Amino acid sequence: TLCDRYGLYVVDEANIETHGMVPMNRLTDDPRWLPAMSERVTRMVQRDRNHPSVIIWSLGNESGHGANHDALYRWIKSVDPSRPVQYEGGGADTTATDIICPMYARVDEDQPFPAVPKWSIKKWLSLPGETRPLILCEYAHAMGNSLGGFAKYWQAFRQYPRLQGGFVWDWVDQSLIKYDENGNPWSAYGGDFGDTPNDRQFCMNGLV
Amino acid sequence: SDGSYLEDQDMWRMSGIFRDVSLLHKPTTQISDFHVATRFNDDFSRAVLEAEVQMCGELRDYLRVTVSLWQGETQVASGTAPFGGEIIDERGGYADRVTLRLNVENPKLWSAEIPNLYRAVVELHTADGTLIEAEACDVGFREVRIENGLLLLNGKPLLIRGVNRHEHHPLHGQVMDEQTMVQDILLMKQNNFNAVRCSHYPNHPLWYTLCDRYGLYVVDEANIETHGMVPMNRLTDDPRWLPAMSERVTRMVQRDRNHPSVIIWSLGNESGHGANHDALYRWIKSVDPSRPVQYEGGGADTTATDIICPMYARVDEDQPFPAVPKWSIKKWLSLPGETRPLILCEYAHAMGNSLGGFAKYWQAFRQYPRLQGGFVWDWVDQSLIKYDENGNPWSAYGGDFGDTPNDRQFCMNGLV
Ligand SMILES: OC[C@H]1O[C@@H](SCCc2ccccc2)[C@H](O)[C@@H](O)[C@H]1O
Ligand SMILES: OC[C@H]1O[C@@H](SCCc2ccccc2)[C@H](O)[C@@H](O)[C@H]1O
Ligand SMILES: [Mg+2]
Repeated sequence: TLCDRYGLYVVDEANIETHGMVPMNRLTDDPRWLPAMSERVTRMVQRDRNHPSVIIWSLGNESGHGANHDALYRWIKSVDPSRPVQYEGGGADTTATDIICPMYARVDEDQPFPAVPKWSIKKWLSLPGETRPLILCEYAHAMGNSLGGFAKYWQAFRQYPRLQGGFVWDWVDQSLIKYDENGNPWSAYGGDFGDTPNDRQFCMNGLV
Repeated sequence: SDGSYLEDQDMWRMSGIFRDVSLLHKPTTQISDFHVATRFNDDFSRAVLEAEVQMCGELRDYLRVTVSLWQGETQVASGTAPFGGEIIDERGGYADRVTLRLNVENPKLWSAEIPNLYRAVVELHTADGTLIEAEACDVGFREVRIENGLLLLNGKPLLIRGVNRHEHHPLHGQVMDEQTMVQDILLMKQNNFNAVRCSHYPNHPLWYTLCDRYGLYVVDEANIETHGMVPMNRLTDDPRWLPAMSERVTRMVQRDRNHPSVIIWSLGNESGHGANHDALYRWIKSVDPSRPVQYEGGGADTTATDIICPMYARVDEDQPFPAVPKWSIKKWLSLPGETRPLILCEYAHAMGNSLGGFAKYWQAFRQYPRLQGGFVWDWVDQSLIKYDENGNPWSAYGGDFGDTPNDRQFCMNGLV
C-alpha cells in the first residue's frame, strides 16, 4: 500500500530458499516437494496480484534449478500474464526466468565456476542466442566499509540499453541490541547470544 | 570513363594494360562452365562432391562427361554421364548440362592450418573414349556457415587474424608478379596472420591459387567504391546504375566461386547503403548459398550483410555520429535485436609510428565469442620510387609528382 502511494517498483518474492542443501536443488528437483512449493507461490500471487507497485514476481532465492521451478514459472505466466517472472537459481539464465538476474556478477571480469559461471555483465548480454534484459538481483555487497567500484556499475548501466540496473545488497544492518552491566545498549551480531554455529558479522550488510 | 565513378578506392590512380594478355584455343564443342560444391554429414566423415558441367556447340548422343578426383597420384572417386539435367520446370530441363555426384569417405579437410587439396579433372569425350578437351581445378573440402550468431569453419568457430592488402609494387605500380605474391604470403604466415581481405577489388587470378596452396582465408571484394559522392549512396540508390554494379558483382562470383580459400563475398566498400546493394546481396545468396556475404556501407549492420563489419570501431568508447554511429564493439553485439557475429573489416590504422592499443582489441576478441577478429589496415605502404640529381632512389608519396589536389602521406599505412 505504501509503495503504491509514494511510488516504488516492487519485486514480490515467494518464501522458498533451500541454500544449505547439497546439491542446492535436492528438494526443488524432487516431485514430493512440488505440493509444498506450489502453496508458497500460488498463495502469494492470489494475495498481491491487485497492487500496482508489484511489477515482477520472483520464484524465491538460491534453491538451484529444479523441474519444480519450471512448473511454477509456467503456472504464474498462465494465471497472471501482466507481469514478468524472474528467478536467479541454477546460473541466473535458465528457462524459469524472463530476465537474466545474476548475483554479484562483475562489470568487466569473468568468474568461470563449473556448471554455474558468473560472466561479466557486458559479456553475458551477447552470448550466442541470448536476447533477454539483464537486471542484477543482488550487487555491490555493502558489508562494513564497502561499495568500492560502485561508479563502474552505473557507467555500464547508462551505456548499455539491455543493462537495466539492479538491487544493492542491502538496505539495513541486521544487528540486535544487548545490554551491559550498567544497562547501556550495544549492537550485537552472530554469536553474541551463545548461538553456535553462527556467521558472525555477515548479518550486517546495510547502507543504514 | 563512367566506370571511374565506381572506382574511387584510396590508392594511386594509374592506367594501362596492367595484367596479362593471352590467346586461348578451344574446340567448337567445348566445356563452357563448371561449378564444384561439397556437402558433409554432421561429423565430416562423409562428403559428396557435386560437379555441374555446361557445354556449348552441337549436342550429339555420343558426347560424355567424366569427372575424376585425385589425391596426389591416387584416384579417389570418378563419375561419367551423358548430357541432360533433371526436369526444372513445366518446359523441361537443360539439355546442355549434367551434374555428377561423387562420394568421398573420410575426406581430408581444407583449412588455413592444414591446406589439404584434391585435384578435380573434367573431361569432355565421346562414348568410344576419344578426348575432346579437359579442364581442372584444385578442390578443398570445407564448410563455412553462420550458426547461432557464430561464423563456423568445419563446425568450429573461427578467430580471424586478418590484414587488408592492396596490389602495389614501388617500381611497377599496380603490376603484380608471382615472386612478390609469394614473398607477401610467407611474411604474413610467419607473423601469425591467417586471413586476407582483397582491398578493394578482385585480385590477379594467381593470388587465389597461392592462398589455396599455403592456407589463407580470403574475403573476395567487388570493384565498387563511390566514396567521393555526396551523399555517399547517390549512385548506389539510383536504378540507372543497377546494370553497371551488377556486372561488377556477378562476373566476380562466376570467376572465383571454385576457390576453397575464398570463404566470404563482399559487395565492395564505402558506397553508402542503397537498394542496389540489397538486390545484389540477394542475388549472391541465391546463386552461391555456400558462403556468407558482407558489406560495411550505411553503418555496417544493414540488411545487406550477414556479419556486422564496422571499420575503426573502438573497443570501449562509442562514437555517436548522426545516421551512422560507430558503437564500441562490445556494446554493438548486445543492441536490442542483434544476433550476427562481428568481424571488423578495417581496424588499427597502421600509419607511421602506430598500433597503440592493439593489445586491447586482442583481449576483447579472446573474451567474447561473437567478436571473431578483424582485418588490420593495412599490409604494405603505397610509396613510389623517384630519383634525385645523382640518380639515388627515394620514397615518394601524394603530391610528389605534381599531382593536385592530393592526400600527401595518407597513402602509407602499411605494417611493411
Ligand atoms: O551477506 C552474505 C551473502 O552471502 C552469500 S553466500 C557466500 C558468502 C558466505 C558464505 C557462508 C558464510 C558467510 C558468507 C550470498 O550469496 C548472498 O546472498 C548473501 O547472503
Ligand atoms: O588511409 C586513410 C583512411 O581514410 C579513411 S576516410 C577519413 C580520413 C581521411 C579523409 C580524407 C583524406 C585523408 C584522410 C577511410 O575510411 C579508410 O578506409 C582509409 O582509406
Ligand atoms: Mg575510401
